Amino acid sequence: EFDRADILYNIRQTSRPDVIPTQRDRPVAVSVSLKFINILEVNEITNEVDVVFWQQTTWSDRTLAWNSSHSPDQVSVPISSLWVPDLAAYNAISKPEVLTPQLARVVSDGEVLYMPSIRQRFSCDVSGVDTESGATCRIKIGSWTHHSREISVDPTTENSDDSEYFSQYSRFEILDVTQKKNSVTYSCCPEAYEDVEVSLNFRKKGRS
Amino acid sequence: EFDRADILYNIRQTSRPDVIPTQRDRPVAVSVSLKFINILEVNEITNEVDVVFWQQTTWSDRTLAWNSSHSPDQVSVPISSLWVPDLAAYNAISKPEVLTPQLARVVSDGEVLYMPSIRQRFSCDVSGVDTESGATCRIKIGSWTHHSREISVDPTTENSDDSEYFSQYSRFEILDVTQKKNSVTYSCCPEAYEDVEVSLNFRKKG
Amino acid sequence: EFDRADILYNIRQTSRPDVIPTQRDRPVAVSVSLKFINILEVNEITNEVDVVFWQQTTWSDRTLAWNSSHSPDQVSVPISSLWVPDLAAYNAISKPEVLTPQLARVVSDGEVLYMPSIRQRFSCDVSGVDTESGATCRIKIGSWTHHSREISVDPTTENSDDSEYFSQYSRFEILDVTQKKNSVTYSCCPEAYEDVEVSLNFRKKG
Amino acid sequence: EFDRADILYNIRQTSRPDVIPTQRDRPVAVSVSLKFINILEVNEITNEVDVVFWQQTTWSDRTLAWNSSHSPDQVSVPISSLWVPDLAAYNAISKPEVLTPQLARVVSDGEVLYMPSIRQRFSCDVSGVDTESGATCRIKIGSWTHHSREISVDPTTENSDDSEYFSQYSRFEILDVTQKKNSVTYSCCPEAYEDVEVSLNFRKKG
Amino acid sequence: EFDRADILYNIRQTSRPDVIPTQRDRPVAVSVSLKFINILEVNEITNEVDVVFWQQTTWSDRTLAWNSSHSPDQVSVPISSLWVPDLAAYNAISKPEVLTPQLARVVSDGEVLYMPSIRQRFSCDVSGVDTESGATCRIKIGSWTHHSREISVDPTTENSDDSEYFSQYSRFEILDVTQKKNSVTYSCCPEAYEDVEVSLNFRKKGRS
Ligand SMILES: CN1CCC[C@H]1c1cccnc1
Ligand SMILES: CN1CCC[C@H]1c1cccnc1
Ligand SMILES: CN1CCC[C@H]1c1cccnc1
Ligand SMILES: CN1CCC[C@H]1c1cccnc1
Ligand SMILES: CN1CCC[C@H]1c1cccnc1
Repeated sequence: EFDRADILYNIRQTSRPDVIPTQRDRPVAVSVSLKFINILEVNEITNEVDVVFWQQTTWSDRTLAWNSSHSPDQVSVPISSLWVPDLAAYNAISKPEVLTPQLARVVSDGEVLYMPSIRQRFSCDVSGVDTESGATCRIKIGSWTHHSREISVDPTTENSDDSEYFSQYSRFEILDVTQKKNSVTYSCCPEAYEDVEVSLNFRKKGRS
Repeated sequence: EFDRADILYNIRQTSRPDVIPTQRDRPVAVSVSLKFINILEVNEITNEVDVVFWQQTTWSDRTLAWNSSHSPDQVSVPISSLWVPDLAAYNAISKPEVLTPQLARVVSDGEVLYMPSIRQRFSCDVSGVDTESGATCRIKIGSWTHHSREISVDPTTENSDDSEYFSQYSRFEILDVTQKKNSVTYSCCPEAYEDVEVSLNFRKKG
Repeated sequence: EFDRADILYNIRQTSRPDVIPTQRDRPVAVSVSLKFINILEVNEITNEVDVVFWQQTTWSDRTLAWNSSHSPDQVSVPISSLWVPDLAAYNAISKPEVLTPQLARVVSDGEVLYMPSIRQRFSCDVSGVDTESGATCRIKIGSWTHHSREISVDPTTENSDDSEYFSQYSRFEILDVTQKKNSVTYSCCPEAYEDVEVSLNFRKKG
Repeated sequence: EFDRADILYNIRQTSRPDVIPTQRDRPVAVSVSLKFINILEVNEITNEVDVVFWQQTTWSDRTLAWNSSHSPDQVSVPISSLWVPDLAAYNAISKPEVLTPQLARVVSDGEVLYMPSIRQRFSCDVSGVDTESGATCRIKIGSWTHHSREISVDPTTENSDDSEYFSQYSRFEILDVTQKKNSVTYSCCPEAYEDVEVSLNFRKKG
Repeated sequence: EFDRADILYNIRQTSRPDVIPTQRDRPVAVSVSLKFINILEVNEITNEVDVVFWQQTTWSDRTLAWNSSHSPDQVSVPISSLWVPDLAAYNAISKPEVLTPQLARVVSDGEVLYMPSIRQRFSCDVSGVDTESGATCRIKIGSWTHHSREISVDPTTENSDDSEYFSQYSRFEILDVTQKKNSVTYSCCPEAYEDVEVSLNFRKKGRS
C-alpha cells in the first residue's frame, strides 16, 4: 500500500528525467494534439500568427509504474521530476510561453499526460484569412534531438471536435484542424526525424 | 514551546510541496476569490483585457499543523516550502505576473492563506464597456490537473464587496462582481474538474 | 579577530532568511524611504507612471551581530543570506525591476541597510502633471503578509530630501515629497497592516 | 554493455562543464554554421535586423567518450551537463533567445552537436534590402573569452543549400550566405581571438 | 603541474564569491573602462539613450592564485565561482542586459578580467546630438555598497581609438570619450563611495 506521498517520493528519487524511457531498442511513442483556444494576432503582410493552444502530450514511461492494487492509481508530478519529450515547433518565431502549472498526470502503469496551455508565435501562411475559405496555418512539431528510432510522433485520432475549447470571443473562427505526420532527413544528420504537421484552417469573423 | 524559527524549520524540513494534502480520501477544499485592483487596458475589437487582482486563496493542510498553546499561532512561509493548488485561469492569454512577495500565511491548525497580487491578460467579452450597463468579463479558474475528487473550488465565503480595494484612479469602474462554481468534464479526461467563474461587470467612466 | 571571510561565513552558515528577527515581544521596526531618481513615463489618460527610485530600507537583526572590538564592523551580504522585509507597493502594476547588485550592508550590531534601485510602474493620480501645481502620485508600501505586531513601517526619521538625487535630465521636476504612516485592515484577515504612503508632487518642465 | 541510463549517469557524474576539453595544449576546434529560418523584422533607418537561425555547433570532447561496441552510440544530453563553447555574436544587440530544448547530441567517440534555434536582434548593413541586389548583413561569431590557442572557430557548411530551411512565408528571400574566418587581436588582451563572419545577402520579395 | 581541470576544481572549491578580496585593510583596486560598441536609440525630448558597451573590469584576487611554473597560467571561470565587484551605473534606467557568456579570465597571479558586453538605457544630456559639437552623455559607475576603504574605482587608458570597436553601421559617431574619478558621500551613509564618470561625446551621422 502506498499513499500519494509515497508514490511521489519514489518517483522523485528514481525517475531519471534526462533518460528517454526507451525499452529494448524501440522508439518511445509520443502522441501530440493541439487544442486551439485562441488566435490573438494575425498579420497577413508578415505571415505571422500569435496563438494559444493546449499541447496534449502523451507517452509511456514504465520506470514510473507502481502497484496501485491498494493505492491511488494517478498522481500529479512536476515535469522537472519526469522525462518529457523534447518537442519543438519548427516554424515558431517566439519561445513557447507556458501559461499553466507545469505538472503532468502520471498513471500507475506509467502512462503520462502533459497538457500545458501555450502561447506562441508562428511563421505561416496567413493569406486568405479575410475570405470565406480562410487561411491555412501549418504548425510543425517534432522531437528536436531524437530521431525516429528513439521518438515517434503521432496525431492519435479521436472524434475530438475542432472549436470544442476555442474561445467564442475571439475575432477568428476555426473552420478545420487536420493533422499530418512526416518523416524528414535534415542536412545536419543522417537519420530521419518524425514530426506532426497541424493545419489550422481559420478566418476572421466579420462584425455581423 | 516553539519559536518562529522552530516552526519554520519544522515546516521546511518535513515540507512535501509536491504532495496534495488529501485527508480521509476527501478532496482538498480550496476557496478562491479575486479582488480587483485595476483594469489597465481593454480592447473592444480584440476582446482582451489587462487586469490586476489579489487572488485570495485558502485551503487546509493538516501536515503543517503544530501545537500553539505556548507558541506563535501564525507564520509567513515561502510558497516553495508549501504545497499550493495548481490553479489556472482557463481564458488567460498571458502568464500570471506575480507582483508581490511569494509568501503564504500559515495558521497553527494548518489553514493557509496565499494572496498574491497578479497582473494578467484575459480573453473575454468586452462588448458594452462604453454603455451604462457595461461589459461583463468572465474569468474561469480551477485546478489544472486535479479533478473533483482531489480538489474542489469554491468562492471565498465572506460576503463579497465589489469595488472594495479597486483603484479610484482607474479609467474604469466596477458595477458588480459575481461568482459561480462549475463542474466540467473535458474530452482529454474522464473525470470532472471544478472551476469558479468570476464575472466582472465594469464600464468606462464618463 | 574575525576577518571579513569569517564574518560572512558565520552569517551565511547560520542564516535563517525565512525567519523574521522578532526581538522578544516586539514588531520588527522597518524604516522605508524612496529616493526618486527618474520619472520615465507618465500617462494622464491611464493614470500610470513609470519611475526609478532607491528604496532605502533599514531594520535590525540581532542574530547577525558579532563582536567587532578587533574586527571590521560592517560587511556587504547577499540578500539571499538575510531575512528581508516582504515589502510591496500596493498600487504597483508591474513587478519591481531591481537595477542594482542585490547586496545589503550589515553592521556588527545587527543593523541592516538594503537600498536597491528599483524601476516600477504605478497606478496613481497623474492629473495636473502638466500644470504649475503639478500632479501628486501616491505610492503605498507595506509588509504584504506581516501585520502590525510583526512589522511596523515608518519613514526614515531624517528630515531628508527624497528628491535630492533626481536626474537633472528628466523631462520632469519634483516639487515635493511627503510621507504619512497608515494602518489598515483588509477583508481577508482580522489584523491591521502598516504602510507608508509616499506622495510625489511633480510636473513636466517647460 | 551500457544502457542509455548508464551512459547519461556516467556523463552527469563526471560532467566537467566549466572545463574546456583541451588536449595537450592545442585548441578545441569548433565548427559553427548558421541555418537561417526567418527574418522577422528589418529596419533600414536603424540598420537593425531580427532573425531566427539554427546555430549548428560542433566540437569534440574526449572525456565524454564511452565504449559502444555493445551499447547505444549516441545520446541527448542537457547542455548543463556539458562544456559548451562560450560563443557570442559581436554585433548582437539582444541576448540570444533560445527557442528549442537545450539538449546536445553526444556520440560515443566524444563528438558533440549542439543546434539550438535562436532568435536574436543584430546591428548590421540593411541598406539595399528593398533593391534587387539586396542587403548584406554580416554576423560575427567567436569565443568570448578563449583565444586562438584554446578555441579555433571554423565554418563547416558541408555545402548544403542556402534557402534550404528558410521559411517560404517570410517577407524576405535569401540570395546568398557566405563565411570568412577571421583572427583579431583586441586592445584589451595580447592574444588573438578567432571569429567566423556570416554574410547574409537577402531582400524583400516583390 | 596542474591541468585546467585541477585549476578550475580548486577555484570552484575555494573561491568565496561573497567575500571581497581585501588584503590587510586596503581597498580592492578595481579598474573600469567602457568600450562603446553601439548607440541604438537616442531621445532628445526625454534625455534618454540606449547603448551597448564592453565593460572592461579588472581587479586582483590573491586567493585565486596558483603556481604555474609547469601549468596553464590563465583560465576562464564562470563569475558565479568568483567574487565580482558590485558595480552599478547610477543613471541607468534599465537593468544591465548582459549579451555575452558570463565568464571571467583569471591569471595565475590572481588577476581577473571580466568584460561583459552590456546593453543598457541611461538618463543623460542628449542635447546637441544632431549638431557638430554633438551631445555629451555622462555615465557614472561605482560600487553600490563598498565605500572607498573597501573598493577604489579607477579609469584606465589605452592608446586605442574610442571607435576601434564602435559599429560603423550605427547612426551615430563618437567624437570623444573621457573619464573622471569621483568620491561622493550620500545621505544614507557617512562614508565616501568612489565612482568613475564616463563622458561620451557623440553625434548623429549625416542622415544621407
Ligand atoms: C532534428 N533536429 C531538428 C533540426 C536540427 C536537428 C538537431 C539534431 C541534433 C541536435 N539538435 C538538433
Ligand atoms: C483540467 N485540465 C484543463 C485542460 C486539460 C486538463 C488537464 C488534465 C490532466 C493533465 N493536464 C491537463
Ligand atoms: C496585508 N496583505 C496585503 C493585502 C492582503 C494581505 C495579505 C495577508 C496575508 C497573506 N497575503 C496577503
Ligand atoms: C574576445 N573578447 C571579446 C572582447 C574582449 C575579449 C575578452 C577577453 C577576455 C575576457 N572577456 C573578453
Ligand atoms: C553607494 N550606494 C549608492 C546609493 C546608496 C548606497 C548604498 C550603500 C549601502 C547599501 N546599499 C546602497
